[PDB]
Order: sequence, then C-alpha cells, then structure tokens
Amino acid sequence: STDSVVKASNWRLVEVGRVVLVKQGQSAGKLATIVEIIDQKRALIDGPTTGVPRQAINLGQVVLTPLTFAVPRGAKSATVSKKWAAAGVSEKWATSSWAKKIAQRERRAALSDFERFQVLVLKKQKRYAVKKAVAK
Amino acid sequence: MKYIQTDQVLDVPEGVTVQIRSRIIKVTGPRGVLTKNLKHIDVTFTKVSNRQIKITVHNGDRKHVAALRTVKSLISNLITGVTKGYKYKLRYVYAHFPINVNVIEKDGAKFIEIRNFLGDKKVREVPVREGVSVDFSTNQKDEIVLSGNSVENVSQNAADIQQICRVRNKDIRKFLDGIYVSEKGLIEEEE
Amino acid sequence: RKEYQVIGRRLPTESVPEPKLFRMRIFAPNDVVAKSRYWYFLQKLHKVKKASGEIVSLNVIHEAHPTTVKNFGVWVRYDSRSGTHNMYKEIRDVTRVGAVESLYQDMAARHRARFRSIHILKVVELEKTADVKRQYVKQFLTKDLKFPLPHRVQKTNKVYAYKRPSTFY
Amino acid sequence: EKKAEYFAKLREYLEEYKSVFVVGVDNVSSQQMHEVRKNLRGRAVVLMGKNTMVRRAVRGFISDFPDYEKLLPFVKGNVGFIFTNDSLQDIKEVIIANKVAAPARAGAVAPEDIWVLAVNTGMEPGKTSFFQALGVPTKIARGTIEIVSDVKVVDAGKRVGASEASLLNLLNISPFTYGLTVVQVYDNGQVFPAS
Amino acid sequence: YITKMTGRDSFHLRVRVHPFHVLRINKMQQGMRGAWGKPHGLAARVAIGQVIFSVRTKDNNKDT
RNA sequence: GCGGUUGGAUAAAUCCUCGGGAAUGUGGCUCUGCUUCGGUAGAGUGUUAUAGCCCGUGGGAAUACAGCCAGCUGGGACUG
RNA sequence: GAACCGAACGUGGAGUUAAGGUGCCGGAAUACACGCUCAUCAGACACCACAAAAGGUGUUAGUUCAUCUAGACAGCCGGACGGUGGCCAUGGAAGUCGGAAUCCGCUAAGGAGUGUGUAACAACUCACCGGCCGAAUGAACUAGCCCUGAAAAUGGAUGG
RNA sequence: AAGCGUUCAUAGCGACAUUGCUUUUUGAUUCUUCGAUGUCGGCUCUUCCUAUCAUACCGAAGCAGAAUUCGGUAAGCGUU
Repeated sequence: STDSVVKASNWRLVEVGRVVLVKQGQSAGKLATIVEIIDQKRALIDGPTTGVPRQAINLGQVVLTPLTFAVPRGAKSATVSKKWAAAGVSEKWATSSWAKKIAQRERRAALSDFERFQVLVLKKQKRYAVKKAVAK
Repeated sequence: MKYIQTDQVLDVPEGVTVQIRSRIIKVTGPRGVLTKNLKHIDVTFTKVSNRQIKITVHNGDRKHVAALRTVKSLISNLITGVTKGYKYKLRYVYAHFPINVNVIEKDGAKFIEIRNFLGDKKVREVPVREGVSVDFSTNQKDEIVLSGNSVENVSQNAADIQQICRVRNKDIRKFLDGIYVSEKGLIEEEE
Repeated sequence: RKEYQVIGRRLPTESVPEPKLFRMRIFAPNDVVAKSRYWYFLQKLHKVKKASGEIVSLNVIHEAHPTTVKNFGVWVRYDSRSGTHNMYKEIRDVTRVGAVESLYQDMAARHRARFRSIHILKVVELEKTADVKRQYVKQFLTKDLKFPLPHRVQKTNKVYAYKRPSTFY
Repeated sequence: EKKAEYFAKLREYLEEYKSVFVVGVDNVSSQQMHEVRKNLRGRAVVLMGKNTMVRRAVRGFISDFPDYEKLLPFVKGNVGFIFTNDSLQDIKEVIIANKVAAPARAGAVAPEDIWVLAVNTGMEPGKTSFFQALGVPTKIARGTIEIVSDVKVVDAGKRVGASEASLLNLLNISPFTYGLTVVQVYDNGQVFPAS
Repeated sequence: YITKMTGRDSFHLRVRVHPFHVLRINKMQQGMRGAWGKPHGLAARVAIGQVIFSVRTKDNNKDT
C-alpha cells in the first residue's frame, strides 16, 4: 500500500443539534432537534417552527436523520428557532430522497377515481414508446 | 452499570502494516504475514494517524469490556511476532536413562520423535505445526529450541512435547523426569 | 404520580385551643391516598390519629421548570426480609415526580422492594457537577458527549417480508 | 501532619547552610550510611527526599528567593540532600573515601571480571563437587582440596546466581564493593559539575 | 478463643438467658394410650430482638 | 369527531421586564508550540462580548389535568 | 380435583363484567415502559405436590472506615543497621525454646524484631522508607437474582 | 473444629454442638379391601436404580517401589 487500510465505519451519532423524525403520537411525521441528552434510551427534543412541543421521549420512538447543525448545549425554544431558520434545515430536508418518497405516497393516497383512470391511459402510452426503443 | 464507551489505543511500528475489513486482520512485515478472525466479539476499529489504531466498544458491560482489552493484546502479538519472532526453549531433565531427540521426515510432515524415555520401549511421536522450525542448540548440550512468527502455534507445540513425556503410576515428586520449558521470549536479541 | 401537600392540625380541644399545625410533601396517585399516607407518617412522630384530628389543606405542587434536565439525590429507608437498611441513590430525570417514579421501579427491580416497604426520606436537587458521587450518573455529565446506537431493528405490522432486512444506522 | 513539616523544613535550606552538595545512594548497600552521617554529626545535617519536584517548583516562586530554579531538573534516580557549608573540598574527601563495600550479589547484573587463583584453599575433602559444577577443576594432591590451573568463573556481563554466591562471599572476592559518588556541587548559585 | 488472642482478664462475658423450660418425651406398652410424656431436658425460650450473649471490653480489642 | 363553560399558585413554564449567580466558560486575549501559515488543536484566563445557560422579583395570556352541559353532529347491532 | 377463588340455576335473545388469562394448542396485545438473570441440572404464579444450615472476586446495587497531586494498591529492584550477643535464664538462646522490659542514635527509613535457618552464629525475609510510572485505589460488611450443598429404582411431564 | 496424628486442627481422623436427605429396619395411624387381591423361603427368568466391590481413565497422601488408603466422571460389563 503501504499505508495501513481500515474500512472502517459510519453511524448516525445521537448528540446536541441532531434533527430527528417522529414516528407516533400527537406529532407523527414532524421534525425536531435534540436539545440535550439524558441517558441511553432517553432524550429531550424541540422544534417550534415545524409544530412540536418540548418533551422527554425515548430514542426508540424517534428516529435519527443524517442532518446536523450547531446549537448551544441545553438551549431554550426561541434560540433554537433562530438557528433552525438560518441554516435552512427545512429546505435541505425537502430535497432529500427520503422526503420525496415520503411525499409520493401521500399524493398516491389522495387520488380520486377519475385521476386513477388517467394513470392507465398515460402509462399505456409510455410502454409503447419504451418497448419500441428497446427492440432496436 | 454498562460503560457508555470504552477504548484502547494500538501503536504500530515503522515497517509493518494492518489490513482490516469486518474482523479479519492481515498483518504484514519484514519477516512474513499473519491472520486472525475475531468474528465473535462485536468491536469496531478506527484508523487515526497511520501508526495508531483505536479499538472501541459502544455500551458494553463487565464481561464485554474484558474482551476489549484482550483484543489489544491479540493484535499486538501478531505485530511483535511478524517484526521479530518468538523463541521457546526446552530442556530434558534425565536422571538415569538418557533421552534422545530427532526430527525424521514422513510425507513432508516432520515429527519430533522421542525414544528411551524412562526405559520405555514405545517410540513417542509429536508433530511439528504450521510455521515453526525445530532446531538443536550448539554449545549448550541437553537442549531443543522452537522458533517462529505465531506465538499460538509455537507455544502449543512446545506444550505438546512436555505433556507427552509424563510419568504414570509413580510419585511425581520422586520421579522428576520430562521435557520442561526453560525460557520463552523473542528471536531478535537486545529487545 | 403527583406531589401533594398535606397540612394537618389535631382537634381544637377545650383547655388548649389553636394546635401547632404540621406539613409534609407526600407522593401519591390521587387525593385519597395522600391523606392516608399523611396519618401513617404522623403516627410515627406525635400522639395523633384520624379520629383525633383533621386535614386543613390539600394542594398539588407542580414543577417549576418541567422542561429541563436535573440531577436529583434521594435518601431512602427500606425493609428487607431480614431487617431494614438505609440508602442514597441518584437519578437523572426531568422532574421530582418523574424521579421518584423511577426510584420505585429501580428498588423493585434490584432489591425486590415493594411500595409498602419503602420510606422516601428526602429528595434534593443538586447544583454542581462535583457534589454527584455515583459513576453511572457522571458518564452523562461530560464535555461534548456523542455515541451511536448500533443494531437497529424494524417493526412490521405485516407478517411476511421479501428483502432480508439490514441493521444499519 | 508530616508533609507540612517537610514543606516548612525544606525552606530552611538553602537559607543557611549555603553549600548543598547532593549525592546518591541508590544501590548502597548500607549498613554504613548510618555511620557516614554519624561522622558528619559534628558539622553537617542530612535530608533525603521523595517526589519534592512539585515542592521545589513551587518554592522556585517565593519572590524574595529566585535561586532555587537550578535544583529542580537534576533530581533523577535515587538522590538526596547533604547540605553543609564547611567548604565543598573537605566534605568531598570524607564521604567518598569512606565508601560502603560489603558482600555481594544474589541474582543480578555481574561485577568486574572474576578470576580464581591456584594453591590450596584450606579445606579437607567435602565439597569438590560444587567446585567442578561451576567450571573450576580441582585435584586433591595429598589431603586437602587444591585448585589446579587458573580459569575465569564469571566475566563482567552475564548474571551471578544465588548458590554460586555462597563460596564467593566466604572465600573469593569478586569484587562487587560499590560506593557512593557525588552528583552536583553548589555555592551561590553555581552549577559546578564536580571534577 | 478470646483467652488465646488477648488474655483472660481483658473482658467480661455474660450470658443473659436462663433455661427454665422443661421438655417432654414419649419413649417406647400399648402405643398411644395414656401418651403423657416424661421429663427429657431443659431449654430457654427466646423472642426476636433479644440479647443472648453480652461482652464488655476495651476499645483496643473489638475484633477479637 | 367537534363546540361551550367552571376550578387550581384565578394552573406551572415559554414569552416580556427588573435583579443576582456561576461553568461541562462562547467570544476575545494569554501560552507551549504545531504548521501546507492556510489555519490548527490543547491547556490557561476571565462573566456575554461575534454562543448562550441557571435561580428568583414584577406583569399579561394560552395550554394540560379535573369537573359540568335539560350542547351539537355521524356509523353499526339486537327487539316490535 | 366432594371442601380453595368467583358466583348459587325456570326457557330464550342483546349488552357488561367477576375470578383467571391474552407465542401456538385456545377466544384475547409476538402491547407499551425501567431494571435483573445465562445455569455441561436455569425458571415459570395462592391452598398444591417440597427443600435447609454453610459457602463463591459469577454479577448487580448499597452501608461504615482508610490512603490520594504521586495515588498505593501495583511489581520489579535498593536498604533492613549503630549501642547490641540489651538484661535474664543455661550445655548453648547472638531479633527468632522462653519470662518481663518496648529505650535511644542516625534518621528517607530500619521492631531490642514477621517468619525461614543454625547446636548458638552466619545467611535469607518482612514490617517501614525510597527508585521507575502518572488518577483513583484498599479493608470489613448487608441483601437481590444465579451456582455448589441436592442420591432411587418401567419411559415422563411449569398441562404440552 | 477442642484434641489425636513423633513436629503439624483438617494426609487420614475428629469430642462438645447443629442442619439435612432416604423409605431396602422397626414403630405410629386405620383411608382402601372381610358376598376372600392365594400370607415364609428356595428354584427358574427379565429389566431398572447408584449411595461403585471389580474392570477403563484421572486427582490427593504421613504415595521411594510393591501393596493399600481418600476422592472424581462412570451402571458399559461382571459379581461364583
């Protein structure tokens, strides 16, 4: 080589200033920061812009995203909202492949029966063009 | 209480290297190469500054953190072996009957053979393991030395010579005979 | 779990009007249990009982700052099979009522101590990272704490799956 | 309690007497250190120390005394103070010339080159096995045990054992008579190498 | 044991319980006809939180 | 699944205002140096500065928990 | 399972619970939350079909006391005398068969001495203090779950 | 674990106390059977238990060797 070589590893670290998605409860499918850590299966969270109050919660009920930014250790609510907007965490979230596939099935759920009939006709037109091109 | 994170730091010499994916550790150096599969442990490695590795555990226990420190010792012995090499000496304490030792070949296997041990007619036979040379000592008589890279294979081979020269049905404090280990260390001197 | 205040008195008997009043910070599920536990602890101090006395006030004591992490230090007396022993545990919880709740779980887990055989002596919120003695709390009071969560698992409402799932995180 | 006395008493020197004359004293082996101080009893005062590197670093401050900055680097290995302002030359003659000596070695690095001579030892037959076991050839020419032909037993390098030390301490000197040697000399200030 | 360690005049042992309770036994014509037992031996009856042995000593000893 | 009210420290906090307090001490400056001199990482100093926390004084609301409505709307079963 | 727990009964329909349960057999959460245990004999729910004294650095929590800016424990080396064979005892007792004394010096520190060893010395070794190294360690106890203690006859039973 | 064992509590033993297990001894009791379950041993034949006398392989000794003593995993195999 001759300089070593280790693979090595890559995890999502739980920390102060780690934005997370909420699975269940009154929130469900929102976003919030981690303000300060308590212990192992326990953490404080807040995200007043997206709409979620201040609460202690299990890390099993929440889930870590791959997005982070600088926050003071153990901040309040209004100070987090100042940093939230400046970094542009909401805009970075929408462009991700996770959020687009989340937003896709929400649109699929709200389809009317007339709209579903158009998906038959438009998709049949694509198949004819693709099948002709692949043959050559 | 479960330790939230514990870690130990390896220090690699100049010439040697280490190649780690999953838990397979191919060490190479001046003398040769060695390998070891640690696929029963759940640790994680991190390269820092070429000649420095950090082994660590995340949320262990009392029993799990014991295996953290032992892996530091296991990998260090491969680096110590591949740089210098280990050397285990042996002596045969004989009282009445003089013990003979030879190395006769058979299908490229190489067996260490022992005869006339405590007046026995049965010719005894201990095999030589992979990657360890058997040699006789000049100047010092009544001696045999085992040398190689792997500390595990050399020490095991030296033990099998000792434990196939036991006395049976006698009082062992009286009949003080066998092939005992005198010294165990390194090949390269001044270290 | 709430954190009631129970102010008793004793009766206004003829000869000695105006008794001295006595206050306690009782933990209980509801108002009926709070008055029961008041007379229990008062009976181990003065010559009183439910017949010879009355409750003056019952107030709930909510937490001042319930959205902030605090390091509590609780003193406890508890009765084992053989005898009775004193202890001093330490908890890292968001409220007093939340901290006392988690103590009753920990005593029942390790020592097999039930609700009936646990006396809560005194609960104190500690100030400085220095007063805390225990190592299992002091792990989480360090400078720039970070750690991953290895070996994540999913939870399907469905039975069957067609992927061979991963535990990456 | 005890460190407080050693904190206070170390400030008294070099605040008179003002020639510190330090020496180890590491492998002694004494016995006769006891007497080196008791021959120094009339004039000098001795004080061996532990980790007082933090002490002499803190005592380097003071304000009215910045002369103790020279004493904090040299203390490596077993070292201790023998402060006394007689001169520096006269005390050097008393301590070094006295020395420790005394036998000998029982399982460590060897002395100077040992070399046993011929001619009778002064022993009737008994332990001729132990002489031949450690190299030395013997021949009983009438009665007592006599050694024939001179050969070196142990050279300066390889270790000396416990059993072989039995006859050396009684009969044949190694020699491993090792004495104390001075490290530094002071008289201001003044970093004197002493030679 | 205490005499071996320190000395015979380094303490004062005191037993604070006396056997007054007489036991009975039915040793064996018939079987269990007229089965009133006869005196066997003595014993002492003890409650919870009651002292059996008492020893006063100096502060130096204790461990012996 | 929504609405209207009553009580509590006329909820407690957040937020606003007037004080005090320090550290798992931000910025600066100090300082060993380390440098691709780009920048760097460690110790050190000291009270908000180009991060911000903790505790209370004063002010005005929402919300949660608990109660009540001779409040409002929908779906399903059995019986004649 | 005569007796225990819950409930007392005309014939049918709809709702709701008692005691007891909710991996499957079996109707009902492979629910939610915090711990503890790994047993080459694990354990599993009242009456009910058994287990004790005594022990374990297996692991978990706790009580009382000690040393800590060089910890001290490590753990590898350096010292372990001077008065001195202390008085006594008697073949001989020199720190070490014993009967009481228990004091100083130099002191970094060295008991008129922890043992080994000798006819008694010699020789070795600890107690106490340094040298190397740089942040928590040492002693005595209390109770949780596991293990040793725990051996019977056809093949076998937390209901499986 | 007081003593025995030349010396030395535990190689092998073990007073004074004290916790157990077992149903191959014998008592205690009278639930089953008196409109009947053919009651002592020996002969013959099968299988099960281990609290192991022998054989296989090991540890301890006041085990020099031979012989013997105490214990371990063992009911495979044999016991006139």
